[PDB]
Amino acid sequence: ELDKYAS
Amino acid sequence: ALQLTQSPSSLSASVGDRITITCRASQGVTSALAWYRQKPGSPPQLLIYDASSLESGVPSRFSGSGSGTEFTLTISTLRPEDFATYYCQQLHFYPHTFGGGTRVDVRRTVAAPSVFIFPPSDEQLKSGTASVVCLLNNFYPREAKVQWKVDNALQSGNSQESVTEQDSKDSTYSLSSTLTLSKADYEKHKVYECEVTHQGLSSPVTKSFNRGEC
Amino acid sequence: RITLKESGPPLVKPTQTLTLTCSFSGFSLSDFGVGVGWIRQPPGKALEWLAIIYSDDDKRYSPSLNTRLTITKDTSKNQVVLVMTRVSPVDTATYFCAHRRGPTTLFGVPIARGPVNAMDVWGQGITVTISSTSTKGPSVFPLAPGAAAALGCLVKDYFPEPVTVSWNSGALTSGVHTFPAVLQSSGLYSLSSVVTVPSSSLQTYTCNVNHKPSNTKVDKRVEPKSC
Repeated sequence: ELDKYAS
Repeated sequence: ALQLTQSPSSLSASVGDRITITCRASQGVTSALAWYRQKPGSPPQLLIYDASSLESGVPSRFSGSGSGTEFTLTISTLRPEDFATYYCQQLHFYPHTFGGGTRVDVRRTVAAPSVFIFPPSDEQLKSGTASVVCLLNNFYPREAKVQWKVDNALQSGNSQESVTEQDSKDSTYSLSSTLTLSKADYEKHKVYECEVTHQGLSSPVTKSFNRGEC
Repeated sequence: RITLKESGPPLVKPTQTLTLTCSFSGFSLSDFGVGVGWIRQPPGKALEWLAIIYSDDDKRYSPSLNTRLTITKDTSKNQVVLVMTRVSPVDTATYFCAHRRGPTTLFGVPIARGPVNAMDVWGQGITVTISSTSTKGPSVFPLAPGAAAALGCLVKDYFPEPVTVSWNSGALTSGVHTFPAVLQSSGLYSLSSVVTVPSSSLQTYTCNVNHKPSNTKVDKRVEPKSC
C-alpha cells in the first residue's frame, strides 16, 4: 500500500 | 512487490574521480528516495533524502537527482572515505525497499588469481569428513567464479566461500572456497577439481588432484 | 542530537523468540509524525526493511515477515521493541533501528513532507546469531601444497565467533590471509587462514589458533607433506 506520507 | 535495482553492483575508482551510481524502480516512487553510504563495520549513513536534498552535515561533493523511476547519486570528487557500499531506499510504498547496493573499491590493474587446491588432511578423514579447499589469491577485480567438479560432475549445494576485504596495500582480493563431503562419498571418487573464471584469465583455469594418488 | 541503540541477546536458538529493544534519546515518540523502524543485514548481504512504528501508533511490517513480527512502543521509556517469533538460522543478521523524521511544521502546521523521505539517524546495530550450537572449540587441520607456494590451516567446527589466528607466533604477516568464517548448516563456524611464500622458503610455518570462548589454543605446524 502507499506510504504514510504519499499522495 | 516493488523492485529497486542499483547499477552498477560494483564499481572501481580512484581518489579524485567522479562517480555516479544509479537506482531504478519498477513503479514510480515520486521523490521518496534516499541514498546512504555504509562503510565496513558501521551503520548506513544518510547522504541524500527526498531524491535530491542534501542531508545536513553531509559534504557537498554528494549530489542526488531524478524522480519517478530513475535516480542517480553522484560523488563529484571521490575521497578515501568514499570507498564503501552505497544503497538507495524507496519510501513511497510499503514495504520501504532497499536496492542491492553498489560497492565502490580502489581501482588497480587487472590481476588474475593464483589458484591452489588443497586435499583433505588424513587427520580430518579419520573423523569421517572431507574438506577440499580452493584458494584464489590476490586477484582484481573482485568478481570471480569457482566451480567444483568431482569425476567431472558439477558440484552444487555442498561448498561455501568467503572473500577478504580489499587489501590496503595490494588493492587485490583473495577468496577461499570449501567443498565438504562425507569421508564415504569422498572415497567414491578420484578427480577433485576447482575451476576458476576471472576477468584476468584468458580462459578458465583448473587446479586438481586425484584422490589417494601417492 | 539524536542517538539510538539496539540491545537484546547475541545468540538465539532456532524456533525461539527474539526480542530486540531500541532505546533512543533526542526525540520523543510522542513528537508529531515521528517514526522508528527496524532494518536488518545478514553478513555480506544487502539491507532488508523489517517494520516501522509512528508516534500516532500506526504500525507496518514487511509482508514476507508479517506473521513473525510484532513492533511496539513504550513512549515513556523512549523505547521501541521488535519481537520476532520462530527464528531460524537465516535470521542471523545485524539488526538496526532508525529514526524517521515527521513533516516539518510552522506554528504547528505541517508545511514540508520532504524530510520524511529517509531514515536519517541509525543505531550502531546489534549482531544476532541463530544457532542451536553449544560452545565448542575448533578442530585444526593442515592445508598443504609468481612461483609462490601456499599453505594454511582450516579451523573447523567451532562456536561461537570469534577465533584468532596468527602465523609463527605473530612473526609471519606478509602474505597472510585469514578469511571471514562461514556459518555452516550444522550451526558451527569454519574458516581458513592461508599464507603465500616464495616457493623456496618451504623456514617453518605454524598457525596459532585461539578460540577464547571454549579455552582452546592450538599451534599447528604445517609442512609440504611427503614425510
